[PDB]
Amino acid sequence: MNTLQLINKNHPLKKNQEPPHLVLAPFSDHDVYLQPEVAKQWERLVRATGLEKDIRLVSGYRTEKEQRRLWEYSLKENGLAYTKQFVALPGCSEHQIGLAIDVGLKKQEDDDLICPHFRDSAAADLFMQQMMNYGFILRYPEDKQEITGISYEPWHFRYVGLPHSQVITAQKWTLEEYHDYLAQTVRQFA
Amino acid sequence: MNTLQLINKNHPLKKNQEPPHLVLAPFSDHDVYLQPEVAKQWERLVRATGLEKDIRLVSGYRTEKEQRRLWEYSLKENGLAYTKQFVALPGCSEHQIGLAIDVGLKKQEDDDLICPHFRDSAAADLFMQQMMNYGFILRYPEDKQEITGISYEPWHFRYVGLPHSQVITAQKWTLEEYHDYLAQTVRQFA
Ligand SMILES: [Cl-]
Ligand SMILES: [Cl-]
Ligand SMILES: [Cl-]
Ligand SMILES: [Cl-]
Ligand SMILES: [Cl-]
Ligand SMILES: [Cl-]
Ligand SMILES: [Cu+2]
Ligand SMILES: [Cu+2]
Ligand SMILES: [Mg+2]
Repeated sequence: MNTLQLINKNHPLKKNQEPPHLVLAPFSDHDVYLQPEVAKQWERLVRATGLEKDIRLVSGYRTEKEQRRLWEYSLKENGLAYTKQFVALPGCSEHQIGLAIDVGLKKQEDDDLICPHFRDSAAADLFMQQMMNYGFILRYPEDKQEITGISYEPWHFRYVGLPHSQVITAQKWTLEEYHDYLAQTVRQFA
Repeated sequence: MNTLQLINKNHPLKKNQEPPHLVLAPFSDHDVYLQPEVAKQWERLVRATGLEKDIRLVSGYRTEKEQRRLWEYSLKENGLAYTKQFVALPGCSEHQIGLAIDVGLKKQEDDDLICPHFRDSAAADLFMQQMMNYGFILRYPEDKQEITGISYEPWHFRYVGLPHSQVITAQKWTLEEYHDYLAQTVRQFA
C-alpha cells in the first residue's frame, strides 16, 4: 500500500508482500492493468493535458514471470548489455506493484526499447509539464544512471502520489535520492 | 499442448489445469504474451503478409483475474448488453490458454479496445487470406452467435494449428462445429 516503496536491484520486491488490487486502465491500445488510484490519476492527467489522441499506455502491471519473459525476449533481441541497461531483473521491477507505467506515442511501430520516439515529442513536452501534478515522476532521468542503475528512459513514469511527485520533480531527484533525503530528515528528529 | 481445446460457456477451463508456457510476442509493444508455438506462427504470418506496419497484436494471454477486470471495465463503461456480446465470462475465455489473439490496425484512432477495428482494411483482407495457412481461425464468425454464444468478432483469432485451421476455414465452421464433427466421426469407428 506504500506508494513510495523503493524497488531496484539492491531493493528487490518483497516475496511476503501482498499482490496489489488491479483494474483495467483507459487510454491504451493493449489491455493494461494498474492499481485503481494510479489508473484514475493517469486518466485525469491525459484528459487535463488533452492528450487523448497523442499518448497511449504501452505497459503497466507485470508479474514476476512476465518480467522474466520480457527480460529473456530482450536478451535475444538486443543482447545482454542493452537489456541490463533498460530492463530490470525479475523481482526488481516496479512494474510488479502496479505503480509504474510505460507511455508511448499514439502513432508508432516500434516501442522506445527499439527505436526511441517519445523523447522531445510534442506530446511528451506537454506531458512533462503536468505529470508531477497528478502523482507521477520520471523514474529514470538523464545523467542519473549511477543512482538508479538504469539508463535514461523518458517513457517510464512512476506513481508516488502527491505531494511527493511535486517535491521530487522540483528538486530533479530520483526515488533513491528521495529515500535518502527522507532517511536523513528522520534522523534529525532522533 | 492441446491446440484444439474448446473453451466456452458450456466448456469452462478446468481450475486445476496448469497454465501454458508463455513467451513475449513480437509486434505487440513488448506487452503481449502467447504460447511459444502461437507466437512463432503469428510472427511467420505477419512476415509473409508483410503487415508489420499495418496491424498490431492487441491482446493475447489473459488470466482469470485479468479477464474479470476486462469484464468489469466493459460493464461499467459500455453496459451489460454490449459486454455480453463481445466479452467472455471469467473462466470461460480461450484467452486463458494462450491460444487466442486480438488483432487491431495500427492505422486507426480511438480504442474500441474490446472490439478492435479490423475489417475495412486491405491489410485485413490480406490477413484473412493467409491466416489459416499458419494455424489460425476466425473464432466468432458472422451469423454464428447462436453456436458460439459470442457476436461477430472480425478481430479475434484462435490458434488451432495445421491442418485444422485450413479444414475449419474451408468448411466455414466454428470450433464448436469442428468438435461436433470430430465427435460424430469417431463414433463411426465404434
Ligand atoms: Cl502470469
Ligand atoms: Cl550478447
Ligand atoms: Cl539504493
Ligand atoms: Cl513460463
Ligand atoms: Cl452475428
Ligand atoms: Cl458446444
Ligand atoms: Cu517501464
Ligand atoms: Cu480476443
Ligand atoms: Mg498479465
